[PDB]
Amino acid sequence: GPFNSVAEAAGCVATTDWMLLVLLFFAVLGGYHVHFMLTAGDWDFWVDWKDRRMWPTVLPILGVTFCAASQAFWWVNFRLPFGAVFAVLGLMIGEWINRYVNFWGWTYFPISLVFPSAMIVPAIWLDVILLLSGSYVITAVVGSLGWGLLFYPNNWPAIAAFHQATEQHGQLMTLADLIGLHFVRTSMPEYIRMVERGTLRTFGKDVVPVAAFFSGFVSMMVYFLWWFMGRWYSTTKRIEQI
Amino acid sequence: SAMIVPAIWLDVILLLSGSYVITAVVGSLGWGLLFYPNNWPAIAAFHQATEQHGQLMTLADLIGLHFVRTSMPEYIRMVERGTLRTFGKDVVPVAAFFSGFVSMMVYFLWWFMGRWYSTTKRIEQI
Amino acid sequence: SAMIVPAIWLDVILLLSGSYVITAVVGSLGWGLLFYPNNWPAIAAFHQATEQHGQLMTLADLIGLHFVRTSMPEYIRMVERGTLRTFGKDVVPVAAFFSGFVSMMVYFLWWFMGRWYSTTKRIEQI
Amino acid sequence: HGEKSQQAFLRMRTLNWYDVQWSKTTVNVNEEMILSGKVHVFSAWPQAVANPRVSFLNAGEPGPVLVRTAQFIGEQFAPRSVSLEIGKDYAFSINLRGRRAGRWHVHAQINVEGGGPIIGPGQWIEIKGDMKDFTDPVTLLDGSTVDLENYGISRIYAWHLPWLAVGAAWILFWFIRKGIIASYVRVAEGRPDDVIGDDDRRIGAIVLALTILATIVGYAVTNSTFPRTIPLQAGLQKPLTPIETEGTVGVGKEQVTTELNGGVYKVPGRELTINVKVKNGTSQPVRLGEYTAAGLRFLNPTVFTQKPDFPDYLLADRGLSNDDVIAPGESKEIVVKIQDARWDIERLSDLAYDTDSQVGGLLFFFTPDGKRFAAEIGGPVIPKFV
Amino acid sequence: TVNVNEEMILSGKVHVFSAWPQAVANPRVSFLNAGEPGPVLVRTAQFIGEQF
Amino acid sequence: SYVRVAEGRPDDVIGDDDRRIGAIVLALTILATIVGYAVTNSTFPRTIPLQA
Amino acid sequence: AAAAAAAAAAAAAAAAAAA
Amino acid sequence: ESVVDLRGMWIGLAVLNVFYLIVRIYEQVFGWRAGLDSFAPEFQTYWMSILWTEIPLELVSGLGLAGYLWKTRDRNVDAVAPREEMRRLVVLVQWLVVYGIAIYWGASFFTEQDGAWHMTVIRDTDFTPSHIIEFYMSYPIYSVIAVGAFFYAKTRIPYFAHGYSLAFLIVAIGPFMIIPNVGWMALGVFGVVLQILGRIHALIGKEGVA
Ligand code: CUA
Ligand SMILES: [Zn+2]
Ligand SMILES: [Zn+2]
Ligand SMILES: [Zn+2]
Repeated sequence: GPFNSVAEAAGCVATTDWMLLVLLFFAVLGGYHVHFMLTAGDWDFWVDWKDRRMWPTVLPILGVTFCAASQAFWWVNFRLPFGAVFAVLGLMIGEWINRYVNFWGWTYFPISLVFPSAMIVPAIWLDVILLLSGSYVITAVVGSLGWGLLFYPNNWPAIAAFHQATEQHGQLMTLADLIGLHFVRTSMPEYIRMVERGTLRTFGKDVVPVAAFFSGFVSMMVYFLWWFMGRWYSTTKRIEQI
Repeated sequence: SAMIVPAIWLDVILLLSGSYVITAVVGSLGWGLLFYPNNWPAIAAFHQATEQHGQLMTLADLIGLHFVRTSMPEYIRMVERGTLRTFGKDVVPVAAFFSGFVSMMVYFLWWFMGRWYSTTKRIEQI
Repeated sequence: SAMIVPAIWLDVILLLSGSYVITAVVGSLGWGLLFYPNNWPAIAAFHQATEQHGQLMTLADLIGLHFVRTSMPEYIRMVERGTLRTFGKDVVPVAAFFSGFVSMMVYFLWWFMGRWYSTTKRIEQI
Repeated sequence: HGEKSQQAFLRMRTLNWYDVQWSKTTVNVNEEMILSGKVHVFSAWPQAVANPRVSFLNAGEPGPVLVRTAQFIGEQFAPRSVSLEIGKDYAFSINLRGRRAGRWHVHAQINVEGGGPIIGPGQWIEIKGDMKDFTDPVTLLDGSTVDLENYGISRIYAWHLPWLAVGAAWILFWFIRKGIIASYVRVAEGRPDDVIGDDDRRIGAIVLALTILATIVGYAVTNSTFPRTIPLQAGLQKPLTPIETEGTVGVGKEQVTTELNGGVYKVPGRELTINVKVKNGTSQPVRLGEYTAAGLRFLNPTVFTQKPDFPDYLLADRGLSNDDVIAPGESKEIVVKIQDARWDIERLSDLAYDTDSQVGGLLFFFTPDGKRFAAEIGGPVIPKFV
Repeated sequence: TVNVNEEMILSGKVHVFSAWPQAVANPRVSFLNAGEPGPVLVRTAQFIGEQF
Repeated sequence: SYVRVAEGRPDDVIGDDDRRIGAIVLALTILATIVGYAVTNSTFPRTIPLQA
Repeated sequence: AAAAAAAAAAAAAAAAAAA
Repeated sequence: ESVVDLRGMWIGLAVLNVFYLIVRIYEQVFGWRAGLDSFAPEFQTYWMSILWTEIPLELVSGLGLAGYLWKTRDRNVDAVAPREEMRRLVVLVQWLVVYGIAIYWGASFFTEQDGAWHMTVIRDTDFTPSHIIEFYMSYPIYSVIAVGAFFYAKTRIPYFAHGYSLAFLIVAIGPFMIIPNVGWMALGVFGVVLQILGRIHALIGKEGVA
């Protein structure tokens, strides 16, 4: 090479590989997290915001953004089939470190109040749909429909304990409502929430299923857009003037 | 809604001056202006007045009330209901001129849309 | 409103560093910040207080009330009316900072618009 | 804390706090106290603040140092938002439970929807003991009891941590089985295909199929535990019951009435002087005993000879005066002088910085026996500089 | 039971519930109607409040 | 100037001392602003916001 | 107290004296 | 010679990570009984002392680092031996890893940290402990480090000299566009690593070895 041997060449390739994986992980984490935090909020922060309609709607839609851009980077230039999981794991880690170290460690809110939304499972569907058909178009459609659909059921195991019922002073509450009332937040009045509150235009029984489908279909568009964003952020252009 | 007449105006303004630019302006202004008049002959019979229990109604309103739709409450409508900032007598003329002027922009944009939908490009990757 | 002063800061930041990127950032943050203080000398006489019929008014309010405009009801205004989320005492400083930061984005975009308006392209078809 | 920095006129002309008490100022971990009080919704509610039609009662405190066990307002358990009517009065109370050892400033607080926080009076509560000893607990419908402090948390980790781990394994796998630079080069050179081709796809198809299976199983298993569940309970509560006793602004045959007729506050910054046109209303001679503004109490030492249990901070023993029993049916105009440092310290003096130079609050009038009769005061006041 | 062209009145009373839910906008702005599958009967007038 | 930029590089258009003039002009500007601001707080030392 | 300009001045300087 | 060093990286990593750990411990301790009431004198001695101090320190560190990398720039950059270019760009990748970590602390840790604090106080001030660390320390730090990576590349690697990498521009400047209340993001590290890879690819014609 510009290398003194083959040993120096191999040693270089392997350790630049690590450094790139670690810098890219934490670079994507940063962007994803700020974006997600500012938009998906709010629903991710609090157990009593994780309702049947809003949460399983805004979350997959705002969450697919960085998964698509990460796939756009990892698949186009390397054929590595982990762009979604890469992004999604980063978000989880950034989130979980914070909930434990800060939400709880600093401000003593119990983890049952502040745990994040589960996303690895839909991220996987997203990544292997791209792997099986090296098509972003097929992924943008069927991949990101499965992303939507899978969101709620993959959260259910973490969430359901808190949807057990309690009677408090003659009025029904979920445990989640209770954890919200008990562990007092200074600026979280029940009404800033943005959770399902009923409508005359609901028939069934069908609240979560339609939210799931809605999120799938909307994510397609967001996926399309954010793929191309990942492309443009991939740019190797030099510009000459500033 | 009756649309063939303005559609014709639009087509022959393009024919007479093979310019989409002159069309986007004077063509689509005519598109606007012309709308109401070309509907007036189908519409006017329903704007004759009736009195129903003490209260004025058009025939249109009346065909509305009579032929019951399950989800069309009079308030979902979005029709003119009056304003303090109306002077005249000029309701239809300004709406016509408004729709002419705004259509120009929409026409410019959609012309190019037509061009992009006309694309003969091949892409290589999916 | 007084504007030469923030315009000068903007112009010479670009002069000293032939960068529109530096200007976009610091040039236009000065723009923001400098706005109000460069306006104060012209504006302050009218922020003197007066008691009218048991009630506090600025001379500016009074000039508004006195010199009757037909279509300027106090309410159409869009001026600060207070909020429970103000702490301080800090109203003009955060306004200035906010303006400076948002102007960066605006400046970026509008620089490129200036570039696009600058275009020397011929197009062949109309 | 912090209410000191909110605008004075907003603090004065929204919620007029009174009879706020704290039951215990010292509690062990797990021990209860009630924070209770009353609130009058000012009748000239400011434009800046959305209608209190949508509101939430709260314990103003630095995080959950005390856990809220119940709370009431109107005459109603209120875990959800409530409607306060303009010009009416509400009783409230909060049940709090010691959680973190320390010394904590705990306020009554109500938040209005397009409004923000309005902070009522607060008192220092010492909490002693060990947070390790904190328990709830809480009774489920099915009869069991959980400790909300720890409940459900392991089950969250048991689901979140394995997936976080499976996530990492999927990344490491591909990274290590034909890597970053080696793959950049391959793609950039000839085709990939030397990067991906079945059996790479087969692994993927397998992994996906196990994923979906694990998701289905986890879903069915969690329906077997927990087979009856409800959605989060949300929405505004039925209208509240105001205080009818007895009284009590704008209630009953016996009233006091107070029109404000101009006032002067020195800038800076310790005195407010106001002209009040009083109408008695009642069938007893009444003396002015109190002005309350933003939680603050300005007492008349003629009426409050000595001298209530109430926060620091807060309690001012000079809202003099002129002693002259206002007579039954009488109608008189009296000069009131509010003077105390607490006017400056709680920054009510910073009224000259607001866009509405105007006072608000309640005046309390007392009979020769017990009875308190309350009137709302409010209106324009002029600053006098230095 | 009615022949084509024959009238009937559908009538009743309604009490608006005082704890009106938040999910539903204020009944300040409302419309009376005959729930029916299309115009199988033609509505000839209606009243509520004490008002056509 | 159009010609100069269009031809070779500018630099025959702008280079210190051109920048110097500018740095001077800016510094005087900020001074005149600070002065006028201070002088106007000397007249008019107590002021209020628009009452609304 | 003044781990303001302490750990920060010291973090900046252990860096500059490694050039 | 060794094309791979890494000492500089571990120094930057240890120094940066222990510093933020000190900052986290410092806020656990002085967050309570110092940071809850911004009108108290304790707020001046424990929180505003940081703020008034860190801004000039970061500003001098930023201009000082750039100015240094420019004075010590390679005036003879087009002449760089393939091997030394390989080294210099392993060093760029070092800078970028430190920046990776800086971004994590600044945009994930302390940003979401502000989330919990908003539920703890009612705010006397714009300058809460959360904000002092997040907006006035944590962000400028990685902003500085980013400008350093950019300047290092502009001054050591022919390619990043004469040009301005559009992606690297977005990386250095993007931070100066972070503002909250009351998608265009930085992630252009994508383009930057592709440019590096573009360059590593070219520094070997006999690459059947991979
Ligand atoms: Cu002020 Cu607690
Ligand atoms: Zn325990
Ligand atoms: Zn060169
Ligand atoms: Zn914040």
